[PDB]
Amino acid sequence: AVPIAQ
Amino acid sequence: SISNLSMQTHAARMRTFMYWPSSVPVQPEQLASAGFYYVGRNDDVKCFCCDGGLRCWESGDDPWVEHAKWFPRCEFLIRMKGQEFVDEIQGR
Ligand SMILES: [Zn+2]
Repeated sequence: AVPIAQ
Repeated sequence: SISNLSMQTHAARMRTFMYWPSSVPVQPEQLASAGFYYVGRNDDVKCFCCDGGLRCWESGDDPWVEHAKWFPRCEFLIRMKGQEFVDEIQGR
């Protein structure tokens, strides 16, 4: 999985 | 400090996965246990503690592993899995 960009 | 207190309990997190897409290759139980709740679109989830969000889950992904990979300093992560687990993941 990858980070939800902020 | 806890980012989202309404999501502190496993039961409350599980509830948010009511409309978790069945097409996603990761089970809601595992995400809920790793501290994640469903944001409500696609496969986006957040940790109630560190507020880290993850998306684009892939077959074989492990919620705790990803939690420790991307957010190694989460207090919930450390409390549940232990520092050794985190360090071990980071060491890959
Ligand atoms: Zn976290």
